[PDB]
Amino acid sequence: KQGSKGTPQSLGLNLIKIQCHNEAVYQYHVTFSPSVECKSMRFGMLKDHQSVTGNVTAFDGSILYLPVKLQQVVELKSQRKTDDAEISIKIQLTKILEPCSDLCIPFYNVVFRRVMKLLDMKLVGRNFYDPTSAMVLQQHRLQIWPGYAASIRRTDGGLFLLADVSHKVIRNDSVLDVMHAIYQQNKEHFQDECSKLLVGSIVITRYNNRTYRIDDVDWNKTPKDSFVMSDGKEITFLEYYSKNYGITVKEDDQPLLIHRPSERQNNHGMLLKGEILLLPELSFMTGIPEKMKKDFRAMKDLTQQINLSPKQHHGALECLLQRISQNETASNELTRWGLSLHKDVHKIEGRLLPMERINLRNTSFVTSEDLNWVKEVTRDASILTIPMHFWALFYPKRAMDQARELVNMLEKIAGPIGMRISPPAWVELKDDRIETYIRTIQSLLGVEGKIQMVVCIIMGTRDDLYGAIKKLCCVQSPVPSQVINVRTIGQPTRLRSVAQKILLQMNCKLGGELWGVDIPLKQLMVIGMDVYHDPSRGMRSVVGFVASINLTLTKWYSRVVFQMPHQEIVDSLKLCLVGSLKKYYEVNHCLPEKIVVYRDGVSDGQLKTVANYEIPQLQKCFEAFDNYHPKMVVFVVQKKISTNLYLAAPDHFVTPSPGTVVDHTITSCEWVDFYLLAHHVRQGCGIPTHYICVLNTANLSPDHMQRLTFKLCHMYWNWPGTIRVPAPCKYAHKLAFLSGQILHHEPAIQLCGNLFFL
RNA sequence: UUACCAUCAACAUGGACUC
RNA sequence: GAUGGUAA
Ligand SMILES: [Mg+2]
Ligand SMILES: [Mg+2]
Repeated sequence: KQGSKGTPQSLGLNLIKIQCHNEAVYQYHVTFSPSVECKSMRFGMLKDHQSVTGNVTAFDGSILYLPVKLQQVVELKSQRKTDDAEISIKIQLTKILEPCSDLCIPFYNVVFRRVMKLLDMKLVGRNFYDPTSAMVLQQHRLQIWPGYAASIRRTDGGLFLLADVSHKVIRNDSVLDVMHAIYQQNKEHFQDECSKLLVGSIVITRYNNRTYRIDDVDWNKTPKDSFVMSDGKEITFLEYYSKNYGITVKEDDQPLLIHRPSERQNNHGMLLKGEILLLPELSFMTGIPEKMKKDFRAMKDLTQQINLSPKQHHGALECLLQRISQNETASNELTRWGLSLHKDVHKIEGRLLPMERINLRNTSFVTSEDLNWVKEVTRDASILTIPMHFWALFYPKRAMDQARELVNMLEKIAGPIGMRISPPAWVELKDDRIETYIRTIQSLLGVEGKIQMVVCIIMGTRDDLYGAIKKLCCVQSPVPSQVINVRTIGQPTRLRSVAQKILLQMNCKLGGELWGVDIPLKQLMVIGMDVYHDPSRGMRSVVGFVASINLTLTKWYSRVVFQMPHQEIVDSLKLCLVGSLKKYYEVNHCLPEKIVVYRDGVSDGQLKTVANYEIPQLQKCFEAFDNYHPKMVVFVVQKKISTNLYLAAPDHFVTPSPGTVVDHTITSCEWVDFYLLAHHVRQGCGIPTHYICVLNTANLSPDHMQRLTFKLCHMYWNWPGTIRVPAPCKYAHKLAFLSGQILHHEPAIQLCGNLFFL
């Protein structure tokens, strides 16, 4: 998986190397003579006989881990506390793991959680926060405190502790006080305000530091009401709180906040009843206040808090390590199992891939250090330009003059790019209702029949009109369309740049080709998949598919597939692949020898399925092409990763440069894979992208796959410069977003020959 | 909707005795 | 989906 083709570079990570002292992780199968109910009794039974095992036992009910080898067979006797039964317990050795074996990993995490809790850091969700850090803002009685997202991973270099910084925001005023203020300002209605602010928001109880999301609020129950506890007694809420925590609810006329189930609860709602009725007096809302959210000045300071340069990130990690080292009990807790952290974050060596060359018609230039070429694209002719001679400009009356300059500005910049433009057909609208827009566009589209593009200027910021326009111009009446918001063309001194960007976007939509990059693999075909998940819900997830259909990767064939269940995804993707190969044969008169797939939108949990089931199913489709066996290469791209790279400058840890590749000591232990940071980072730490090769029948050397990925990162035409993921994946993401969000339908097959989805 | 990037929030994968 | 940053 490791290759070298570029200058070495010294990086550091947010990984602290863990060191194991013994090789003694012995697994034992523990069996009890009678069927023993409840794991607590079993754990106590094992506890009383600790003289045999010791006191470093990690026990979960069936498998017992020890750092010391017992006898081959161990038999012990004990007595039950309830039935006074004679329990003969057996301990038998199962296997001798190495200290880092991917199976003794999920209790090192338990030990670490115990350590962090021993540092007096509260557990909220899955993070460790420090209430003894009260940097207040006192604008809405707010409090921010910092914590860490920490875990113990293992990679092909060994064991590591992955640590990241985070911050939690909590109000000082209780829920009761804020609803009292709400009702204080108004009096007629306290439904809308209190219900909207509370329902859907997440609160925290400080007597146990536990978070609950509040499904509803009822003005119908009081502490005098009661609930059945442990099926033993119907006790009042006041008495239950007093007994468990000894706190008094002062004023009893309040609502109760209902969090009815936690619906999932692992497999399902075995504890279906749920029905949590939290008090409002002892709850505190969590989040950034919306009134604060709208206010810019308040948001500025909090943004300064959240955003950290790599130096501050490294300093926070150093502080955590020093805190762990100082507390002797935490160190003893870690070293009971033989583990011992290092004194600084692990320092690694990556390399910087060579810079690519970008080609335009009659010219070529080597990409600069910062990987951005915005000026050259707008200053020289593109590979292929489509002249517009018949296009319409729809504009409302109030924007009339504001439209004119745009057209004028589009007549001064089309020269350098080599694109030829004629004056449009101006269309002034009687009114701004969406019905008028759709009628006028439909009328010209139906009558003229020669329009090559429709440019619509929207006056007010409303999305329904945009959706209607796109539904008309991409589903019902296929013709490429551009939508311009009047604010963007409202100010001079930015009209030239936006005009150039818009013109390049229209040229791409018409079937143009801006720039290209050298490709060393002959007869290559490149594919990109991506998925879209509805934030609203409705649970229809759309998968977009984009495949190159020429030898320079300047033409694309685009398809989209709609399906909620997983039955039809694979065969619809097979249909898409067959259509793509047929189009490739038609254009080139030969089928591709090598096919590279860049799959995205796959979480870790399904990474095992996609490798084992879906890819052979797709490969089965080549059997309808008369003995045609290509050489496939399939990747899996993960954007959301929690690993940070800091380039080690002579003095402090700085942001790493673009084009950094890492394949050492941090990658997955079973796949071939590598981390690649390609885009130019300006705000924060450099988060790379993880590429996992789940199939390689072409026997491509690692250098070649990395080079091909970096080259494909240069071919996204909506942004001059390198992007995070390969261009086909971003194209698929945009296509899926447009089809699932705006159109609620699949675009007409007439438009799938160009990049209409820009 | 001229774009990209960032925190947040949805989302999806799941993951994990007390009112 | 909000707020902020950046751009011939
Ligand atoms: Mg993507
Ligand atoms: Mg667009």
